[PDB]
Amino acid sequence: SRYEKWEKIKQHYQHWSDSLSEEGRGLLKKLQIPIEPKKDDIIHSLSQEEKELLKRIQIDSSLSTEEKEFLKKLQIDLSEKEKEFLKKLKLDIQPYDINQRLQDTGGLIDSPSINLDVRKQYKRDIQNIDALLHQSIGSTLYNKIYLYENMNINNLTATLGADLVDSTDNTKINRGIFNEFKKNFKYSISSNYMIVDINERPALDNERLKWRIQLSPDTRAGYLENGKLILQRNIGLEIKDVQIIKQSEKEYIRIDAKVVPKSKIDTKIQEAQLNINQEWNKALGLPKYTKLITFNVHNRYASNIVESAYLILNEWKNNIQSDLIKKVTNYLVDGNGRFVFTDITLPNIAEQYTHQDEIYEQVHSKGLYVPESRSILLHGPSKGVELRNDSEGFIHEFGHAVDDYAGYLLDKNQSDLVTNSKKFIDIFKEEGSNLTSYGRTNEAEFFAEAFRLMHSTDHAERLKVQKNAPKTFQFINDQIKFIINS
Ligand SMILES: Cc1cc(S(=O)(=O)N(CC(C)C)[C@@H](C(=O)NO)C(C)C)ccc1F
Ligand SMILES: [Zn+2]
Repeated sequence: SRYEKWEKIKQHYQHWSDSLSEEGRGLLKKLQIPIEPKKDDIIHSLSQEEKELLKRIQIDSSLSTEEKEFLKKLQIDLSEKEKEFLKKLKLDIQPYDINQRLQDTGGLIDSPSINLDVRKQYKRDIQNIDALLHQSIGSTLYNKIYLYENMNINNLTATLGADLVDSTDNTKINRGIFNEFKKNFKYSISSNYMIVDINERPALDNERLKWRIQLSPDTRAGYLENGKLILQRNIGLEIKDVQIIKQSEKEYIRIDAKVVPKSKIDTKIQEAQLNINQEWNKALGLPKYTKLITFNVHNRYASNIVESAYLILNEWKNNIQSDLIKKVTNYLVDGNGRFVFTDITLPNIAEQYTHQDEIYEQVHSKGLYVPESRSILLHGPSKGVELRNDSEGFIHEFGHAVDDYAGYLLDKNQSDLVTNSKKFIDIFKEEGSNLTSYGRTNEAEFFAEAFRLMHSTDHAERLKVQKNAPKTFQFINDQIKFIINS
């Protein structure tokens, strides 16, 4: 029975439940219900000058959907002063969310991406919760019960989430896309505390993923009221089957998964990382043991992050001249650079935060190039600006590395980016608004966008650059030939 199964699991944890202190209970509640910031408290902290800016800021021009929405709620009550202001206010509007801190950091909670005092608070709570979850599901119950988790598609990757629901009929799933999603999804990792239902729960808004999970005998867990279980963090899941199913006259994605030791999955990730480095060290003429490609993977869409990297690098190789690729990559390797493919947020990537002490200067986005570490960083799960796919965004980031190397060759001592040279600056104030909306941001991003579009698979997109921005077009080709001939 649905009910009998519930009472049985509750009984198994009954002693554990009664044994909880009020402090333990409050901790579990805080984990389930994050402490939101009070808009009252925020606005009261702002000066008079400041208060006014928020109302005048066009907020949707940047920040994440949640943050821009919350700020709008404050509004009723970008210039260089406007970005710097938001970059600081962003630090004050974050909810205290234990599961989110664990997900964002992939469990590396010492990452200096948040205020030291709050960082330690998260750490204490996490360590105490780990201590609460000490009783395993056991050898009797584990193969007699299923546990369930409804999930938003956008949580794994917001790229597929955009068009995975059939645009024609929203009650059905896009078959082709589903087949790709299914073929690259073989294993999953939970770095935070999964909160699962004992009995399957009817889907709510944007819950088209319905996980069915079998635990292992030694999977630690704790009963939560109203028929739920909290599972220990740091577990692995093997994807046993992905199917399209029909529930109450509508289609969903069944995900069957079995809990396995996380270390077993990390083994597969490190093997894959070893493999992809072997293949590309050869193809690029690098020393066999060069560490170039990093899989920084800790979350629920783990395997696709790995598989996506292979395709991204392949597109990168198919659309950019071999000599340019070899020249620039060797330069990055000379600076111990990396191609980092990850599902944790970029402020928690060492190749960024090592060179950025100020948290308000740390950036989370779909992609980044960090000159100080000669590294390209690509975040799988998130959505890009305006961008067709991750392959193109990678080419964009590689554009930044191209900018980097070109300016270096110009002046090997006190190196700079060519987009800081007087020639491109003037080119930019002329042709800076002739390409993508994001190309307008600055010289660097304009260069990178132009570089990207000049290497698009679509013919039309590369002539556009040659058409709408011929000076930029020629300038880039000049840098390319200059680099190759170096
Ligand atoms: C799709 C995708 C999206 C981005 S992005 O984060 O939106 N982006 C701009 C983007 C047009 C290329 C970032 C960027 O410039 N990185 O260096 C900005 C937001 C700092 C990065 C990689 C990608 F593959
Ligand atoms: Zn960029």
